[PDB]
Amino acid sequence: QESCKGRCTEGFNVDKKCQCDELCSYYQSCCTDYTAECKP
Amino acid sequence: PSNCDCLNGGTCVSNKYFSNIHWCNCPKKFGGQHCEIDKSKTCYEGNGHFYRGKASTDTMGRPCLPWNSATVLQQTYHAHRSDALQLGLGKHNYCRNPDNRRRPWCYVQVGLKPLVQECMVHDCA
Amino acid sequence: LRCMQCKTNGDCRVEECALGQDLCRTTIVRLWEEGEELELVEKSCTHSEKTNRTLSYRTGLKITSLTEVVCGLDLCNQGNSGVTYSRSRYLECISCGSSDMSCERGRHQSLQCRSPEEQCLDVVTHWIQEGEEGRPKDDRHLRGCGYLPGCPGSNGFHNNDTFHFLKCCNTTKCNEGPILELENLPQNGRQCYSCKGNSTHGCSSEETFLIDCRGPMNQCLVATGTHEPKNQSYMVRGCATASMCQHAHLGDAFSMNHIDVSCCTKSGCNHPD
Ligand SMILES: *[C@H]1O[C@H](CO)[C@@H](O[C@@H]2O[C@H](CO)[C@@H](O[C@H]3O[C@H](CO)[C@@H](O)[C@H](O)[C@@H]3O)[C@H](O)[C@H]2NC(C)=O)[C@H](O)[C@H]1NC(C)=O
Ligand SMILES: *[C@@H]1O[C@H](CO)[C@@H](O)[C@H](O)[C@H]1NC(C)=O
Ligand SMILES: *[C@@H]1O[C@H](CO)[C@@H](O)[C@H](O)[C@H]1NC(C)=O
Repeated sequence: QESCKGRCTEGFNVDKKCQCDELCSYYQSCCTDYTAECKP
Repeated sequence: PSNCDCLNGGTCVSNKYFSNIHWCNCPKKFGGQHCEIDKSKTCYEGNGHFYRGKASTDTMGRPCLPWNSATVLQQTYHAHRSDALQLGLGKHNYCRNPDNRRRPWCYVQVGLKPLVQECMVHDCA
Repeated sequence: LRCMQCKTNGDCRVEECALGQDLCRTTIVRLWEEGEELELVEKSCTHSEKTNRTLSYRTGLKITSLTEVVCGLDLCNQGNSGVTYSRSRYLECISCGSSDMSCERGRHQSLQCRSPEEQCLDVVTHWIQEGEEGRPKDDRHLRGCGYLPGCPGSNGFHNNDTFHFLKCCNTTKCNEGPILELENLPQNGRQCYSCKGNSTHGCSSEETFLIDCRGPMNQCLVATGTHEPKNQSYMVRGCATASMCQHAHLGDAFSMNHIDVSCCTKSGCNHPD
């Protein structure tokens, strides 16, 4: 399961699909709702 | 004294390990290859000729054609054009008014031959 | 050999890929800053002893990512970079750089690499002062993720007015610690001669004098090669690592091509004779 609404600010989760951390766009790994969920 | 075409107090940088490609080191509300872009701004000062910053859409909501695209490359105003930096015309589709229309505008694909269109932007009045 | 010639402003054309020289290359710089980002791409001819390489580092809120790829076919820089290529994050290193002094003021940061081949790097690039009218605009300290030419382990050269150094290591955070300053590493015992410039005025007997090598740079070295805006003949003498006396690692340092590097052990063995 993906989705960044889940907490949205834990950090990098090495066993997890999309990421919700501050560098996800760098690593090109965000959830498509990152921007929305925690960055409105 | 200065170097590279960095604008807005950009600081130039290069790297010996990479064919000395050079590029700007920009402060704060400026980005773009040359700190050319006032990523802060949301309206234009009278006329718009000196408006930089983003905004990519005309009145109808239609998105601007990029100043470096092949179609735009056929018009009078495009990014491959010497004065291009001084006119705010680059590798982006941000609104500009390099030819002193009443306001900021851009090329927009309506029909074949694309049309110049007054652009989605507010006057700071 | 023909290549794609492309300025960052994106204007392109085809060049009959220069004379003697024969690789085309693409170089990409990705400037990344919280959400937003920007990509500069350059393409052109280049000389043969260039290769595939990365370097990536954090300055404050931002990361920069250099990368340059190399092929050798009448048009092959042609086409786009290279879903998901970052399916993961790999080695963790310290990173900072001189452009915001993050390096100099110990504001170092964790940075994870984007590929399984990248190692942690500390590069030093120091210049006394002028040559053209200001000289290269390399950050003086840069550290981060990368794979640079002739890497595993280390290399360095210094002389009267320059100092360059690459640490490059495959272990976790093996690039951390205080930033080297040369005037700061031990004298190793060797003395070597030092100059830049031409064999006559630049590197003449009267202009070449000894210096005390430091750190692991404990071979005396002589390099001759051909400089950019294609002014031939450039010579350089100094203290180096054996690593430097192997391969054209001095090439990229001194913006030089087609280069011979003699080297030796006994102090002073370095003179134009
Ligand atoms: C060794 O290297 C020296 C590096 O400077 C070189 O010095 C001078 O280099 C300049 C290069 O520009 C020459 O002037 C030429 O440049 C302009 C274009 O910018 C031309 O318009 C001029 O007509 C001229 O061709 C100087 O001739 C040259 N003179 C000096 C100071 O020596 C040396 O000449 C080089 N000698 C060796 C070892 O090969
Ligand atoms: C790196 O060089 C090799 C040849 O050794 C080539 O196969 C590769 O495509 C180059 N760069 C990348 C990452 O594609
Ligand atoms: C990294 O390179 C190879 C990986 O197999 C290895 O032989 C070498 O010893 C490694 N370096 C160390 C010891 O960290």
